Amino acid sequence: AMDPEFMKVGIIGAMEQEVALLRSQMSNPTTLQLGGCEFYQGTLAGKEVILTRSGIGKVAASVATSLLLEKFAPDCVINTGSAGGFAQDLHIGDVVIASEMRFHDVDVTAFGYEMGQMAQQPAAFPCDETLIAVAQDCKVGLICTGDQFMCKPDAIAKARADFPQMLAVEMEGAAIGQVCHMFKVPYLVVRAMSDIAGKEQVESFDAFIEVAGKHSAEVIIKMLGKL
Amino acid sequence: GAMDPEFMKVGIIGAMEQEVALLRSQMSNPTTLQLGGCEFYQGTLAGKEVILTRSGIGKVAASVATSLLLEKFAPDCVINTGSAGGFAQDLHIGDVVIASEMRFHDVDVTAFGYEMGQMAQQPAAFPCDETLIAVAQDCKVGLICTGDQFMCKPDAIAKARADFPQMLAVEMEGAAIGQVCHMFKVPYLVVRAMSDIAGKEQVESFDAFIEVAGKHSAEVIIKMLGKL
Ligand SMILES: Nc1ncnc2[nH]cnc12
Ligand SMILES: Nc1ncnc2[nH]cnc12
Repeated sequence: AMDPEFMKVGIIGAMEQEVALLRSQMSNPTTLQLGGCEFYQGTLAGKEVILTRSGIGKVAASVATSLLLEKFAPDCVINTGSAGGFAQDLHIGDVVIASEMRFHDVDVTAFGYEMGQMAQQPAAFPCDETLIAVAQDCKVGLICTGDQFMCKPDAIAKARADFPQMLAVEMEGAAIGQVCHMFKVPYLVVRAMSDIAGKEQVESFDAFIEVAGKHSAEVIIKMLGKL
Repeated sequence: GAMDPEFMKVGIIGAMEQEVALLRSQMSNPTTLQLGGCEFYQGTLAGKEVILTRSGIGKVAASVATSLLLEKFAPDCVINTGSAGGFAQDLHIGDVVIASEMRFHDVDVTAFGYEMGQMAQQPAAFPCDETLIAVAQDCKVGLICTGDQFMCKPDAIAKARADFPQMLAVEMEGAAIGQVCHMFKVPYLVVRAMSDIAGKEQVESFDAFIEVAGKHSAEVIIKMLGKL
């Protein structure tokens, strides 16, 4: 047709809680174990998908995404899961759609790069604008990524001062974005909040990870019907 | 030695041109593969079958490069070469450090009871292969830490020193390479040479001595290849 179509869809979640619902909706998925990650291929809500369980953190997400792209060559990558909320009117359970991802813990500013900009990379990784529109159809703005669980006052304050427009944080989104940039593949990050900055985040996370992961995944399921 | 395991196909990774140029020039008619924003050079080097890898800078690029290296070329080990910043007392520009183990200095999930530097679902440290370490020694030994920051401000250096009193040097890819090798279960080693020293005009130092650092590290690797 002449429609913006993504025929093979990659989906990636860090933890079992972020991928279990998706996997359970798949028609007789095939499972591959590779590089410490898991890949499940099959059909889901009508679409051809590769669902990936990456593990937590930038390194794990990067090997997951790079294996996904090299071995399966999807047409786009959608990352789903939970995040920590920073924007004022954000609550537990709220969804944020990323317009772009940045790293909040990257600092090579001694060499002229922007805060959060890794050498040889762009400062930010914009999400595909079609994927954003589809997600909206089913808050939009900046999410930042770092290899730390944000819950101490000073760390939260530094991150707010560095990125005043940051809406939420997590531990994989910008890595996935970077790898997709390195491979030139469209992507999107969708997160639901499992905790809010300054508000008992450890206990919150443990209590809300399951339902936040489901909530995010349900947006993705809705998306798959319109793609 | 006779009792040591063998490594028939050797993977070598450097972040920057300055860290792989010399090694590449000593390869015999290398094939080149461009993929995922990385480059792979396949051929013979100092008598060994090798895949030399130019990864790009930082944890994410190193991770991509190492994933692809391993899944596409399946080498029997991985050796990381390049520059680092010195922390230990008696390090000077150009000095070589062999990693006995890698840790991340910027990873912090301690709120969940993990050690400082330990990523969730990962060990706290990634020990380098017992055979490779000894081969490098035959050609300081200790902890090198990795983070996605160029380390040169006083507060940053002091904190890293506080979290890791045993850290000899810092750089930006080694423990990522180690984690990926751990995930694939493949032997690895990190060798680095100092391009700058903590607190001493590090931006200028790095700019001036990245090439000599890349060189000294690469020379060790060439010698290692001679003994594998
Ligand atoms: N507070 C937080 N920091 C980092 N990653 C998170 N994922 C969910 N909540 C998070
Ligand atoms: N000071 C430094 N910090 C991080 N990586 C480095 N590589 C070389 N020097 C470095």
